Amino acid sequence: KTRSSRAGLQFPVGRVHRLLRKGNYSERVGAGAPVYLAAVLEYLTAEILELAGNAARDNKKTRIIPRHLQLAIRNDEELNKLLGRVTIAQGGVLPNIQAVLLPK
Amino acid sequence: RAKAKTRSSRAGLQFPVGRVHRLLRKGNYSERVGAGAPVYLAAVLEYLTAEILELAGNAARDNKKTRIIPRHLQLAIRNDEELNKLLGRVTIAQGGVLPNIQAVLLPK
Amino acid sequence: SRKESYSIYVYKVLKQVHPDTGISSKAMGIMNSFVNDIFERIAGEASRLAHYNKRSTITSREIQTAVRLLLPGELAKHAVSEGTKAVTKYTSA
Amino acid sequence: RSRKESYSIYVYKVLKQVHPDTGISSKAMGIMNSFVNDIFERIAGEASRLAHYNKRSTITSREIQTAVRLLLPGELAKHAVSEGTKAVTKYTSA
Amino acid sequence: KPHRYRPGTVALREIRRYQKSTELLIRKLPFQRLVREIAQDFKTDLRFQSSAVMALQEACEAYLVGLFEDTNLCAIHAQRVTIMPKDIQLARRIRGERA
Amino acid sequence: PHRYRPGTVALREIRRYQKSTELLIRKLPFQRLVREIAQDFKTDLRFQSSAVMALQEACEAYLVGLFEDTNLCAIHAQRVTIMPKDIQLARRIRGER
Amino acid sequence: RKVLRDNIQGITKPAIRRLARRGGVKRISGLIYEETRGVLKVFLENVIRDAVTYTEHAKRKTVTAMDVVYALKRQGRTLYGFGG
Amino acid sequence: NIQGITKPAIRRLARRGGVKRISGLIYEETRGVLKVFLENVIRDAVTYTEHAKRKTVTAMDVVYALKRQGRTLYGFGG
DNA sequence: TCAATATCCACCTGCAGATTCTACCAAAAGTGTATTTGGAAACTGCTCCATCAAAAGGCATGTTCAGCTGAATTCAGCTGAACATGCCTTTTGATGGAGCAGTTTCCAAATACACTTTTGGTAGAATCTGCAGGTGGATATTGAT
DNA sequence: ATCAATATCCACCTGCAGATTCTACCAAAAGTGTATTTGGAAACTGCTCCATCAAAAGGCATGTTCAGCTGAATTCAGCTGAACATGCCTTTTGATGGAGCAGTTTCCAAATACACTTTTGGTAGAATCTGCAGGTGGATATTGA
Ligand SMILES: [Cl-]
Ligand SMILES: [Cl-]
Ligand SMILES: [Cl-]
Ligand SMILES: [Cl-]
Ligand SMILES: [Mn+2]
Ligand SMILES: [Mn+2]
Ligand SMILES: [Mn+2]
Ligand SMILES: [Mn+2]
Ligand SMILES: [Mn+2]
Ligand SMILES: [Mn+2]
Ligand SMILES: [Mn+2]
Ligand SMILES: [Mn+2]
Ligand SMILES: [Mn+2]
Repeated sequence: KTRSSRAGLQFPVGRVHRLLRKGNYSERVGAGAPVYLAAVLEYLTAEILELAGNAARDNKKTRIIPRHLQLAIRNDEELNKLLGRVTIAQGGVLPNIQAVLLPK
Repeated sequence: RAKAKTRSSRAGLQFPVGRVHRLLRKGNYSERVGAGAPVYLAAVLEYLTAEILELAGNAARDNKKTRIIPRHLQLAIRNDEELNKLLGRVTIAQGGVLPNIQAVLLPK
Repeated sequence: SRKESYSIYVYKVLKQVHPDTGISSKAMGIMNSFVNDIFERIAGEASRLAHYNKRSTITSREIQTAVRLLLPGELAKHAVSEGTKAVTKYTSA
Repeated sequence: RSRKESYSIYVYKVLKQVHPDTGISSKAMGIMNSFVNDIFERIAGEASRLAHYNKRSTITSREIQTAVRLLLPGELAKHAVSEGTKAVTKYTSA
Repeated sequence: KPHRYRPGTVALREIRRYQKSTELLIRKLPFQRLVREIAQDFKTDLRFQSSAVMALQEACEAYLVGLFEDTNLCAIHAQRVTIMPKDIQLARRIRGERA
Repeated sequence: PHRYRPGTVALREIRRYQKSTELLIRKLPFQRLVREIAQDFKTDLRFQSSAVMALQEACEAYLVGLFEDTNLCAIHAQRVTIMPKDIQLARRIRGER
Repeated sequence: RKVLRDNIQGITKPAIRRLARRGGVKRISGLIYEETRGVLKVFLENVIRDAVTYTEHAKRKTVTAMDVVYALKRQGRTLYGFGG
Repeated sequence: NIQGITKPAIRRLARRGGVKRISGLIYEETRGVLKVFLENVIRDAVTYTEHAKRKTVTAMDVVYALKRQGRTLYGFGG
């Protein structure tokens, strides 16, 4: 009978609501706001896990580590833009060497 | 009943303590707002506008004008290291830029 | 005492997309940071939106406009659909 | 009738204090108003965060002070802190 | 004679002149049409307060001027005095405006 | 009597380091620099070990990001060697200077 | 109402030279003018897009100067002088 | 102490940065930038420490510092 | 080309640091039951925002011409890269003790409410008045010679 | 080193757009009296942070070539600046109609405030595994000759 199952979500609508009310964002919080926000947070999370999972698989591993979250994000145009000013600790960088620097 | 004293005069300030207190309560910054908060914030704000008006008034003087205009505000902000940093990502409409020509571009 | 995080939820979502894939502790920390950051950005923008329009309450409408302003193109479209979908399914049964 | 506030009156009083002989164009006053509103927001915003990270529900002069040290560079901070402190100790002296 | 200033002399006089003033450098009506065109492609039937169009022009010009200063530093850095598209690109790249 | 040509090993290291994620600065020396700088702001401070690690992570990602922009600036000057003037230019355009 | 087309060409070679001058530029390559227009275009679309989004959210048909100011603030391009 | 940040370690950073050839002067220049970077972040962190009346710099203090310096870092509490 | 010196790339293997999977139990999250109050309709004053009309000259557009700047080419120092060689800080681990981030209750001091009463500020409405042009001779500045 | 062609530079005027005072009317600060709540003190408690060795073990600090990159020199072809002739189209003024922003006024959903009831996470252990870190062997990628 939780709000998440009602909205058909895995993310916690109840907590998102409580976090919104106690964060000093507005005097009042509509009932739909935490549902919407929760769904949005869940979707973005699935999107990243999906691509990081693939990055893991392609590395011949079944456990997602930071490197993979970095490879998934930097190799995706939109995720890269959204997290342009964020650093993933222990993520390292994408292999990339300027052409001019190659031998011959 | 009692002599009406503004919080500003009690604080020895030109800036509006009452107004600032209200703006704090109504901006959803926190559940509660202490009595000293609006006094301290009105003073900092007053100190900062005094500092830029001092420098802008002088830029006005140098250009032989008695009226401070936007350009005067720009010259004062950009010629002052700290204000320039504080407002480093701000743009002053009608302010233009500081005269500055890279040396290499001059006739040898 | 108690320190709450999104770990249990990120994990449940992990199983949906990759039933056989796991996740290290450090990577889980990254995901937690991510959820908190995006949560703050959306909430922060929704907060301004309502203030600009002199409204005291944040509704799904402010969350939707905030998502539109914060997420790049395709991500916004999908996010917006995922959200109105959850609100309708919640207002029904 | 529609009516809107601004810090114009106060900016003007302060202007007369530092430059008795100097006026200010309305366009310049507009910029001064954006400035005060902007700094008010940065300080309040940083004060809000500070209080939240410390599970405190009240913004006191102590939050405004730490916000000021975080936001303003060197000398400007020192002087602003001094002025704010002096206004508070005075204000509370009844 | 006829009199002719050497190339670069007038350019320098222009820099001193424009760095000395604050008026908008792009014609007003043309810029307003550009704003209306771009806007119309996002949402039809829009109107604009005149100050909204001016806020945009002030912002675009402060932005282009700031970008040319950086572009200029990229040209000088390549030991040139002439800015080229590749200097603008290098500056935008480092400014984080694009990959 | 075998020697690789200059640049060959340099390229090898780029490939190796762009492939890993371990911290490239020695830990103890770093912790020492951190505590020293911190002592000038407030005396007798303690540091959660994770506090020191976050600082090293942030600091090493920043320097790596900076070296990439520095590199683009050296290449722009048609060089292949980074110099102080390249770091200076990148910091100036970033608005850090 | 008449159709709006090619107005980006309203940003002329001379207007762009002037902007470069204020920016301290002495010599300009012939290809700078088309690059500049493209860059200005991208800058203007992004700001317009955000400004119009604030307009719609308020259910207005008129973009206000404040809509533009909030849009510029969002993009780390704070503008003083037009309210707010 | 800053001399403890060594030539070879700075080389490694440069390599991950995609740099092939390094000038002799880069080492001291790099230390100066690293010092300014550390000074700015630590100063901000300690200000959060002192505000919370603590004598221990926490990862959260560092995370909040980095966040306001526009260097958001993921994985240490935010 | 050849020959050989180090570099990578595999497939396989076994320990072990983490990652999982268990079993509770107090803080949320979900219900029910009354207020409370946004902030949507519903007009509807009355700002401005489109939209000409018309004239005028500031500027955009093209074109000619050739100064001098951006490439291209060509070296010659030397500065960095690649390499052993030698030793010394950094790393790895437990103690072991102690400074000190959390809770634990007090409650006095500071805040958040309700009117109830005063005014400091914000619209227009008159009163000023800096200068934005407009015109001239210094003063330079440039560029030819 | 001297002008001649032009481009500032600095004062001196003078009537307006555009500041600067003027008054009324509130919207909203200021009192007072109460009802709450916040968040400091004084007293512990485990946590987890420094010291302290205590050795090895890479990893760093040094000199020794010398490969090949950067910086310094020319040398043009032709791009891009300066100057001009033309006449287009942005600017500057002035209404005018009417789209559409803001006001006031109601007035239900929809949200907040309050006890209760029930359920879900977070936490301190107990039970396994995904690969890290080696191995040995087999082509690679580099280079010298
Ligand atoms: Cl809602
Ligand atoms: Cl206070
Ligand atoms: Cl180019
Ligand atoms: Cl250099
Ligand atoms: Mn169109
Ligand atoms: Mn109401
Ligand atoms: Mn023509
Ligand atoms: Mn020629
Ligand atoms: Mn040249
Ligand atoms: Mn004049
Ligand atoms: Mn109508
Ligand atoms: Mn459970
Ligand atoms: Mn392996």
